[PDB]
Amino acid sequence: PVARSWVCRKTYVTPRRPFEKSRLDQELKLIGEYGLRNKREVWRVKFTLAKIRKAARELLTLDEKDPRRLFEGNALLRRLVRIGVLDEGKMKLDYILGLKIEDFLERRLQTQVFKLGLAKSIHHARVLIRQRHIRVRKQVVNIPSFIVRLDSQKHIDFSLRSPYGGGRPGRVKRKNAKKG
Amino acid sequence: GKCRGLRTARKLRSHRRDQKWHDKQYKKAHLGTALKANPFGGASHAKGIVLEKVGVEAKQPNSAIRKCVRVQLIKNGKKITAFVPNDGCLNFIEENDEVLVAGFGRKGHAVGDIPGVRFKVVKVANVSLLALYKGKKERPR
Amino acid sequence: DTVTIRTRKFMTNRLLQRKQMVIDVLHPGKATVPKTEIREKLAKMYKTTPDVIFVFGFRTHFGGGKTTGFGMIYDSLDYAKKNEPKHRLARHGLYEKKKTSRKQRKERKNRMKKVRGTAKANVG
Amino acid sequence: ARGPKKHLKRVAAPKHWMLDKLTGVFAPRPSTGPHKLRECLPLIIFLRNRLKYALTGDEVKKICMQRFIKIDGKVRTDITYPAGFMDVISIDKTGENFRLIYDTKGRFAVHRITPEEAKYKLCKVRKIFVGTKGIPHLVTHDARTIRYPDPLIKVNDTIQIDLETGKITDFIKFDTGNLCMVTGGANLGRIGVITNRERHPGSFDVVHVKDANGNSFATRLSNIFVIGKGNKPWISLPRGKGIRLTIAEERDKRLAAKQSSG
Amino acid sequence: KKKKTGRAKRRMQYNRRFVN
Amino acid sequence: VADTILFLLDPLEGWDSTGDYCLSCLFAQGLPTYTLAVQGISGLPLKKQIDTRKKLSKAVEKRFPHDKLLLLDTQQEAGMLLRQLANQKQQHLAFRDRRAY
RNA sequence: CGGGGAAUCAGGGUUCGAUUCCGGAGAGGGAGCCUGAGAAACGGCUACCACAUCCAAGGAAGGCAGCAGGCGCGCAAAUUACCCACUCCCGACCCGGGGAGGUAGUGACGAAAAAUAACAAUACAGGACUCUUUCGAGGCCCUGUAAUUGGAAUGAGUCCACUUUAAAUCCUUUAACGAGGAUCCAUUGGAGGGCAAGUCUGGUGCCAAUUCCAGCUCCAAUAGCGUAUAUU
Repeated sequence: PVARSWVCRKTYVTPRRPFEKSRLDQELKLIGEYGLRNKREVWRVKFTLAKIRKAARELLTLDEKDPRRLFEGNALLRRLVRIGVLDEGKMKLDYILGLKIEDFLERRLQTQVFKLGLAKSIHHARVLIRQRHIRVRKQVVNIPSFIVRLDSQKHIDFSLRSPYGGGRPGRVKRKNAKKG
Repeated sequence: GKCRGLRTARKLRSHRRDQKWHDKQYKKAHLGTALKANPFGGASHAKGIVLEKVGVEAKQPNSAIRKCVRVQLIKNGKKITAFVPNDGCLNFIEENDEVLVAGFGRKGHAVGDIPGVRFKVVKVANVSLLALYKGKKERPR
Repeated sequence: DTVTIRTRKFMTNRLLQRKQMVIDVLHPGKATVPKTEIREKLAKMYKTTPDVIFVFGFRTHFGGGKTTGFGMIYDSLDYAKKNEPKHRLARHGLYEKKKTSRKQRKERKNRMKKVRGTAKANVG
Repeated sequence: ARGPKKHLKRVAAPKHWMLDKLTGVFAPRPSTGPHKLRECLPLIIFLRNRLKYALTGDEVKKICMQRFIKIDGKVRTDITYPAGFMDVISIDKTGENFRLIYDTKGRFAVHRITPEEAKYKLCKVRKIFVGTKGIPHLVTHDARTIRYPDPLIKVNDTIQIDLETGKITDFIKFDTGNLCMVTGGANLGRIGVITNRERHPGSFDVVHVKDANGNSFATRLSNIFVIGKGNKPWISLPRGKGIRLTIAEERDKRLAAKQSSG
Repeated sequence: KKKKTGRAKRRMQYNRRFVN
Repeated sequence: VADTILFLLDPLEGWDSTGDYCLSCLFAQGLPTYTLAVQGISGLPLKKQIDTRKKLSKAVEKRFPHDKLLLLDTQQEAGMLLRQLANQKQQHLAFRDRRAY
């Protein structure tokens, strides 16, 4: 008897076969293109996509006017549209089976900081977010994997206390300007 | 042919029960005599006291002389013969040292190279042989 | 100056003779505001004296913009002395506790039960 | 065990209390009283979790033993006193009155009532017996015994009783076509008119009830509380009128409410 | 000198593997 | 001829170079049962003490891997140390066990 | 001990459930009672059996499968810490008590998040595009590699103050110091017989092949990675 919860889940699955060249090359491609730390982040996003595809196939086995199929398919499609992975006009459970890992990778905060020109590269974007230079609508975010919603796409701003933002300079600039 | 009758569940169950008893993994895991005769007592590791040091000859197509320790286990008094990774690691082992021993690695099976040894030395005097062989830690006496 | 105080979930509790609310504190470039300052600002906002205001449980959010805590304003000091917990009342300097450990009280209690009579009062 | 229990673990508490997992290992454990353990809302959960005058159980005790809370017109200072269906809670200091009646989801709604509605309550008659010297007694669902009832009042009927005195003032028969509310089972909280009662001797009767929207649902006879005569309830109802919306129309109503405001 | 670690080691391995 | 060896430590470092030399000779000769006691934890400011002990544990773990660091500051801790000394599994040295000394 | 349940999962199944919820059982082994609404109660009593404490030798006391802690056993498991502030419980009771419970300590069981560098100029190496049949020219771009330069950005740490809290710690928030070999230095394993990865080097012995030892190079995952045993 403790007032503690023990509920937790693993957020990835390891691949079944360890050393396959095509899978290794595809994972390395996605790591390099999206500036990721290791293979586990690719496996995490792959796990999320596999769970969503399993939910879509399960709802596709149901008949069209099943209330659970309509309710849960509508909720799943609404979530996928809300994080920008699917288009608003493609709200249909068949198109979920055509989704790719690259859309979920593009909706990360690292990729959006790169694509909105706040960073000169994807690795610059990662080190920018990690060092409290980025805010999303009011809130400083450190997490590169922060998945951005379409309502927060236009509010990625740039940290009103950051030296490149609000203006108060960093440690190096005060130390170097103090010499002379 | 097998029976497919809709009222034949009891016969199917009885036959599957006997024919599971004919399965060697099932018999080991359920009869129990494999765990009573196992020197480890069904555990993963065992501590022992080194009785002697011997030399076991290797297989015929790859002739060599491997060096082993004769060790009596603490919890049941059974004698086993344990493998040392090289002759350099054997200089850390003396008679009457408490030694922690694991299995060789092929799940109860002996070596494809050294005939009739199934155990490897993991620790001596509460320090690992890897730490002694790499100079990371020293052992007392 | 730049620190601002808002009160969100206001309630007038006639049963415990107080007003209770959630306090939002904006300090855009500072550290977390000390509780005596928040008590003074609430004293000006609610047109009362600051010895009947008790604030607690302040968490500053990530990034340092906003801090949320809880506050309550009592009608008098007597109702604050009735209804407030002893620790929050001692945070204002209004209550003092025994400086005795649990081991001391427990071993003294177990030593008094080997003696019967008013000689129990002679047990240290 | 060797005797009766005094503790209720928090995960083993009734789910409609809406307690969380991490506040403690214990739940408030209702006292013995006029209601069952599984079918009551204790006073500490009402004054702290629902109505939010108090933040701790110690503040609940400070509220209750200043003699402010009346349950059915009687001052109670037991913080775990079991209050249940149709019970009137009166706070004279803040001028508030409540009836503990169910939501459409089977949870005790915070239902505010008028101070003239707090003068009375409804009770379901659970047994009729004649005691010594030929004196008829009824026993209600909240452990009330009334001597000399109307000879027309039977078991499963509903008495409208006056909390000032405790005597029978009016009554409603169990009949096909009367309004009822479901107080147990899977249809807890729903309201409708009785359309068919089928009888199973030596077993449980099954009452069929039709909703005001035309939905039909059955319950046992134990789960039926007759509220109003024919079609008009004799007490105030919550915001939902016993109409259980499905999850689709509840999502639609939530989206329309979000669209209208915001 | 020292080898890079983390995201930089993977960036180096990617630049070696797919860029050229 | 010791039955047990009580090694003493300071909170900040583990041991001196003289302590390292002594420990090398003592390990190589043969150790009886031993216990590790630290002397100056309570002399430190409180806000570091727990962390200091953690650091000390790491400095010990490279030579004494699974050994509890007792504290020897008060008479109460002295009695606890004596109780740990009296009831403890004794290490047996074969050479002195086979001969009368 | 049984269930709720857990691992796997196309489906059927297979293995696990001592363990925080529910029900049962027991308090060293048996047995018998008292009191009470409720016990065949053991943080009650009375015997015997097995152990065992004190003694002036007559006598007296015992029950950690409670919280800590110790010995033993072993491959195998934490502090003789603080507090009733929270959750609740008991009592004549708003007030007292609770090793229930809460809070710190140990804790790479396991699960989540997530640093160990980024950019600009310059120099070489490529790839596009304009002008040339081409060689070639591009103050034309793009992308890499740096025993090359350059200040910008930061945490890890050190350490005021708040906040936190029963009191504290931690986290969060903030002053100050805090980065070039940013030495503020990432490991664990495997490869020259098949999945990922070797036409390598030097010692030491046997009759160029061939035992043992130490390296280099490459590959994998990464704050983690090997091993044994069981199981799927």
